[PDB]
Amino acid sequence: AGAALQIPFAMQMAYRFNGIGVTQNVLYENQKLIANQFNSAIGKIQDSL
Amino acid sequence: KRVDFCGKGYHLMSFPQSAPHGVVFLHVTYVPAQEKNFTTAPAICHDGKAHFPREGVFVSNGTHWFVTQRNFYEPQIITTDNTFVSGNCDVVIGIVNNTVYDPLQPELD
Ligand SMILES: *[C@@H]1O[C@H](CO)[C@@H](O[C@@H]2O[C@H](CO)[C@@H](O)[C@H](O)[C@H]2NC(C)=O)[C@H](O)[C@H]1NC(C)=O
Ligand SMILES: *[C@@H]1O[C@H](CO)[C@@H](O[C@@H]2O[C@H](CO)[C@@H](O)[C@H](O)[C@H]2NC(C)=O)[C@H](O)[C@H]1NC(C)=O
Ligand SMILES: *[C@@H]1O[C@H](CO)[C@@H](O[C@@H]2O[C@H](CO)[C@@H](O)[C@H](O)[C@H]2NC(C)=O)[C@H](O)[C@H]1NC(C)=O
Repeated sequence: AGAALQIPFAMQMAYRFNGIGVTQNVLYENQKLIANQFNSAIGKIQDSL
Repeated sequence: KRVDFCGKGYHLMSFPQSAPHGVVFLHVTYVPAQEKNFTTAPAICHDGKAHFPREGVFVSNGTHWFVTQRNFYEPQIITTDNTFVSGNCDVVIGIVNNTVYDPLQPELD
C-alpha cells in the first residue's frame, strides 16, 4: 500500500493471530513450539516434493 | 476489504461514470507517508506481572514508553485500562522493565 515499513517478525505473527480471533497472548508464550512446528512442516513438504 | 481489488492502498469509495461502450471507475484511496523510527518491545513487566496492549503497539523515543495505533502516530500514556495482564513474565522474549500508571489511586487521595 506504499513504502515498506520494517517490523520484527514476532510482532507480525502477533498481528496475524489477532487477525483470526486468537488473542496475541497465545503466540508470545508458545513461540518455540510454533517455530519447531514450522520447521518440521517445511522439512516434510520438502521431502514430499 | 480485499487488497488491490479497487485501487492501490486502503480503500474509501468509488464513483462510476459512463463511456461509449464501457464504464469508468474513479477510486478514492488512502496512502500514508512521512515515516519515523522507533524502538519497540512486545510486553511490559511491572509488579511481577506482564501487560500486553489491548489494541495498538508499544513505542519509545529513548526514555519514555507510549502506546500508539498502527497506522498513525498519536502517543498515549500507558494506563491500566488500555492494557491487559496475562500471567508472569519469565518465558516471554523481549520483555522490558517499566512502570504502569493507574487512574484509581490519584482519585482516592
Ligand atoms: C521523548 O519524548 C518525551 C515527550 O515529549 C520527552 O519528554 C518531555 O520533554 C519535554 C520537553 O522536551 C518536557 O517538558 C516533559 O516534561 C518531558 N516529559 C513528558 C512526559 O512530556 C523526551 O525528552 C523525549 N526524549 C527524547 C530522547 O527524544
Ligand atoms: C535482538 O538481537 C540482538 C542481537 O541479535 C540480541 O542481543 C543478544 O542478546 C543475547 C542475550 O539473549 C546475547 O547473548 C547476545 O550476545 C546479544 N547479541 C549481541 C550481538 O550483542 C537482542 O537480545 C535481541 N533482542 C530481543 C528483544 O530479542
Ligand atoms: C528488571 O527488574 C528485575 C527485578 O528487579 C531484574 O531481575 C533481577 O535482577 C537482579 C539484578 O540484576 C538480580 O539479582 C535478580 O536475581 C533478578 N531477578 C529477580 C526476580 O529479582 C531484571 O534484571 C531487570 N531487567 C530486565 C531486562 O528484566
